Amino acid sequence: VGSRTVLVYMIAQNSLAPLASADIEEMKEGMRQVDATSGNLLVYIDDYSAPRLIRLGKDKKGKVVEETIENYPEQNSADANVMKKVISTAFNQYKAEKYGMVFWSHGEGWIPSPAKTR
Amino acid sequence: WFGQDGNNYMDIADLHAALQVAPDLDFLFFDACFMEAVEVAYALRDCGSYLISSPTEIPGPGAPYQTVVPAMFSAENAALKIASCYYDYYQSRYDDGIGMSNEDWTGGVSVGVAKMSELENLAVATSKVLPRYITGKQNFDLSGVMCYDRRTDKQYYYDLDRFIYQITAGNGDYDSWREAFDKVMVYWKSTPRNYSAYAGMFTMNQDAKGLSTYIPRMSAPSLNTSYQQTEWYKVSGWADTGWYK
Ligand SMILES: [Cl-]
Ligand code: NA
Ligand code: NA
Ligand code: NA
Ligand code: NA
Ligand code: NA
Ligand code: NA
Ligand code: NA
Ligand code: NA
Repeated sequence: VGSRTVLVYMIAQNSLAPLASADIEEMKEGMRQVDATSGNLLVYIDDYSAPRLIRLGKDKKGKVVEETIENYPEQNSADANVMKKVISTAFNQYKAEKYGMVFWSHGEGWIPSPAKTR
Repeated sequence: WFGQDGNNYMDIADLHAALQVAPDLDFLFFDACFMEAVEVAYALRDCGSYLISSPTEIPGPGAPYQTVVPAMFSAENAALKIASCYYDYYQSRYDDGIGMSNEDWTGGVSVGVAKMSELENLAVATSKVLPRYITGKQNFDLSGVMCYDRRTDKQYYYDLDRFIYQITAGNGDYDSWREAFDKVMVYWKSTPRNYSAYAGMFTMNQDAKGLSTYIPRMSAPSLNTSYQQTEWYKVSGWADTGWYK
């Protein structure tokens, strides 16, 4: 089948929010030279507005278009069960031969969270 | 940790727990800072085949998704193509940080790809080294060991290979360990220097291999304690060093 599904997980509710738009637009542009019948680029984006899971498919004219898969209430996208739900929705709806995931946010290696409850 | 949602940050353990509902991934691409760490690679070794990120800071504009997206949908070797695309873009515009900005990134970049399946072999290899060459509890002489962390009040991430080289003085035990490590980093490219939002342009040592590690320090006992929570700690041999035994 040669198909592949990639979920891009953007925890953008931070200082990187103004930069999220450019990347998503770059994804559409890059999606142009991608076979959108077998390749599935799904995007979870949680910026300064409500979270949303979309798909960067092509219309019947070949133009890259955003396809809403699911809208979410405001939520902590850095929560495991929230990520689980998005991951589940993303890959179960778009099974493929191969898979990949992109992690888009701030990073600090293995370091524990600076904010914990007890 | 990874990800910041307001005042929330996802611990690596929680991230791993979340990725269990995911199918096995060809690649885990972290377009995020400091994620190319041995501790993250090991913790997520069962989630995918390849870990793609930087051991140091990632440029604000991140990946050139106009070329990275096609790289992600390659027939095979997507992980390598993702990394090479990421690197080639910033190396083409590299001008040693002259006129540096988000809209015109001349500060370059560094990208590594780690083979996850070799992380267990690496932990075994490392366990043969650490207790044997770290018998006491004392700050290390880390000159010459590339530090990916340019925040002098933190300095979290050092190059794993250069650290093992330091403590073994590059002897025969290093060569043995080096054999196991060679199977891990399948890609590592960097401009002569990278940009730090904390320190500015900094030199990337030519002998760095692109995978970071933590190193205990007298100044941060709480963080030394936190490191005992990582799964890499439990299998790396650190528990049997003079720092923890
Ligand atoms: Cl250094
Ligand atoms: Na939001
Ligand atoms: Na949120
Ligand atoms: Na790192
Ligand atoms: Na970008
Ligand atoms: Na550059
Ligand atoms: Na070095
Ligand atoms: Na190995
Ligand atoms: Na280590």
